[PDB]
Amino acid sequence: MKKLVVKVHMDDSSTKSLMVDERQLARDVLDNLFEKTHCDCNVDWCLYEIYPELQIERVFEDHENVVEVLSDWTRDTENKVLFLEKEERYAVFKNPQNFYLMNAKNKEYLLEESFCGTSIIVPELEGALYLKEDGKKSWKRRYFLLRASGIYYVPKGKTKTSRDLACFIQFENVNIYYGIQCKMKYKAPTDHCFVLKHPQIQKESQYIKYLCCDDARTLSQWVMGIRIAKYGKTLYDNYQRAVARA
Amino acid sequence: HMREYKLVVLGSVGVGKSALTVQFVQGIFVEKYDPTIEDSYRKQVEVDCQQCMLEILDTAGTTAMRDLYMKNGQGFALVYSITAQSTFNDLQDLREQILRVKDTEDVPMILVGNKCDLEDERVVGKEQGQNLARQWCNCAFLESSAKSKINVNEIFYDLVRQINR
Ligand SMILES: Nc1nc2c(ncn2[C@@H]2O[C@H](COP(=O)(O)OP(=O)(O)OP(=O)(O)O)[C@@H](O)[C@H]2O)c(=O)[nH]1
Ligand SMILES: [Mg+2]
Repeated sequence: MKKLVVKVHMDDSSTKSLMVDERQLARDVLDNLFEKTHCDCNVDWCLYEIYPELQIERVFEDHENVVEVLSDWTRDTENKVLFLEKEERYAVFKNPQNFYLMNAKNKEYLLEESFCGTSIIVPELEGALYLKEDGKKSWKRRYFLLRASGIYYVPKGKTKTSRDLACFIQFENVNIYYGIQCKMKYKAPTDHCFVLKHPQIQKESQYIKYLCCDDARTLSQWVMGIRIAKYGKTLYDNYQRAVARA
Repeated sequence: HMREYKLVVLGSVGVGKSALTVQFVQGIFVEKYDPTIEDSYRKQVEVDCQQCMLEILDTAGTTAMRDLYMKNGQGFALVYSITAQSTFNDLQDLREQILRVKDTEDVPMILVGNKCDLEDERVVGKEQGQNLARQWCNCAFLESSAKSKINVNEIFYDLVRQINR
């Protein structure tokens, strides 16, 4: 059985090195950290990965296999695992009315409709984002639509469909990260940026997609929406498992 | 800026290195045993009327990795359990490693006989610790309990005081 020592960093720069075998999910590592740190065990605590070279970062989802995620890291990696509170991670489950555009009863009805039926319902999110051109400090404003399988757009000359929407990216092929300092580095119009990247990519690549949002709210909407689309019912189950530990 | 102090807690498995550290840092007694690989803590404390930033390395009980924290460490707490003779006997070699790595005999150090609340299970009499301290040219020595909190703060404060001198 593959074993891995994982150094977990806390916000105060304290650290705990844990032995993580190949069967452990983020959920299991979190349970261990709750015991070791004596924290309050609230649902916002998470594992968080940082890539200092690419300057991107993301929450681990609780069902992810930790050894598998870290297996993509290079031998001399600068990457780190942090244990932090990230209140955006389950934002839709606390306030579904903020994403599916309220009292407890109606929030519950909304989540049942969205996650507990035969198929998940993804928020009906669409809007303009700035897309970085490959290898250039240049951005193009484009209209994008969130769907269960990926991000779509209307091909130049054609509009609302149906089976004529072109796919920009499929979610099975990427993780979603926050982009840090994209304004300074790449002349992003704002620092409200998200990044879509295959898990394996550890350095600059044309295949990393950089999306800039006009404001913080738009960024929050897209990150939450994409996570719902990508992880679906699993994300809901992760939330229920987390509430049970709080 | 407040001064930063790099402290290292050393000793054989199960002596209470982690329990002492967590009691000091968080005021919680850790009852469950989980062997440490490496934990580090940062805590601000007042020692002799000055604010101090303590970086505490809580080490594994059981190489090159050991050499590094000895090279980097400024003060060392060598912990044994009063209930286990072997853990006391193990400390001589650790001391020798530290002094060799530091290339000096004058290294801030404290000898700690932990689990002093377990008086009915005592195997290492206090005179053994006192004799060892004497061998080590009057090394600081305390008996402590992570469970009762006895002499917990004193361990770390004394190291700070030695580093200051
Ligand atoms: N009664 C009593 N038990 C203690 C004391 N200090 C530690 N223990 C217990 O002894 C066991 C081992 O303590 P740890 O602090 O985990 O031991 P350690 O030196 O960190 O061990 P390693 O990390 O494996 O080197 C735990 O079950 C503790 O609760 C103490 O002062 N009194
Ligand atoms: Mg320990």
